[PDB]
Amino acid sequence: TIKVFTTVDNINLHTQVVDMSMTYGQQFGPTYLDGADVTKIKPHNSHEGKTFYVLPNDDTLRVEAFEYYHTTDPSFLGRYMSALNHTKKWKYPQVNGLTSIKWADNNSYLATALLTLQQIELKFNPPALQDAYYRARAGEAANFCALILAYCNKTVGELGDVRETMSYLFQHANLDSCKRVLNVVCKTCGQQQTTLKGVEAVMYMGTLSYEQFKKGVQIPCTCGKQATKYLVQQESPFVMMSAPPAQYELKHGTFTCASEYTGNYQCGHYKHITSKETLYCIDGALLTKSSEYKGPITDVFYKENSYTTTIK
Ligand SMILES: C=CC(=O)Nc1ccc(C)c(C(=O)N[C@H](C)c2cccc3ccccc23)c1
Ligand SMILES: [Cl-]
Ligand SMILES: [Cl-]
Ligand SMILES: [Cl-]
Ligand SMILES: [Zn+2]
Ligand SMILES: [Zn+2]
Ligand SMILES: [Zn+2]
Ligand SMILES: [Zn+2]
Repeated sequence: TIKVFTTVDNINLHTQVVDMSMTYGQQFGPTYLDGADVTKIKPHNSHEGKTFYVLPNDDTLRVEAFEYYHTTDPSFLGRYMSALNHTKKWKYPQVNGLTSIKWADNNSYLATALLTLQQIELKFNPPALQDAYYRARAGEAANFCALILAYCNKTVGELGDVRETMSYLFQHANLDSCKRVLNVVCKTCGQQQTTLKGVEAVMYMGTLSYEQFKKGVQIPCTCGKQATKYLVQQESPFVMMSAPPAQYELKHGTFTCASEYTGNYQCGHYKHITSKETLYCIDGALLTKSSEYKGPITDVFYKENSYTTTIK
């Protein structure tokens, strides 16, 4: 018998005395060591005193798991640990003062999301995500990346979309203050305002231009005609404008950052463009700069606080 610490959150630790003859599994159920599944493994001497994640198997641990992760999904832990087993081997170089990810395991979308998250104002509701976000920002992003995979229901190597990933993370964030008022104007039906809150207040799919959204865009009306959707009022610290990739000109100082996407649906490559004193293009570990940019953009992020249109 050695003694170990079991946990679900790596905050509340529980002392166990484990049989050196019995597997971890026989004694605790599914058991992980820094991401690596050790259910079917017996305890080695150098395991003495270390901390293992266990699957919750009593009320105390289920409550601590919900309080840390904001999920009761029993697969969540195993998916988090399977992802961490890879993300702990990725490299996280600082590029232009941001934690990036050196390319591995089709991670371009995760690196682009990670870089974006360091440039917009967001508070995560699950303490697991908030703690890992602070650690990632200071250069240790392995846990954060594994949690992004677990929360998005994605595995390492799976092809991912930055807009879809940001959408899932925003659903785990405090965006309640965020408010969007839209006006739709049709010839026949007339004018209808609607108010959106939370995630739907900060995301739009259909144009990259925040300015064009303010001037209005042409959308189908239930009557059958085209109509004009325009932005009446925005209350959020940022907005995310997305569209199917298309050649687009990015101007220094007119946006926060953007997702570049090159190639076919699903199996292309993301890079990240950020507006500093000049335009930086972050491609995992690679960095280029230029004063101008035109290329295939699918997401553009902008700063906001309070906007009210000058349209009656
Ligand atoms: C829901 C299923 C799904 O697999 N989604 C998903 C997963 C992973 C990726 C990389 C993408 C994706 O290719 N995203 C880019 C940005 C994209 C977005 C929209 C329209 C597009 C049209 C042409 C080309 C790219 C287009 C989508
Ligand atoms: Cl715990
Ligand atoms: Cl929740
Ligand atoms: Cl949540
Ligand atoms: Zn406990
Ligand atoms: Zn929650
Ligand atoms: Zn891997
Ligand atoms: Zn109508």
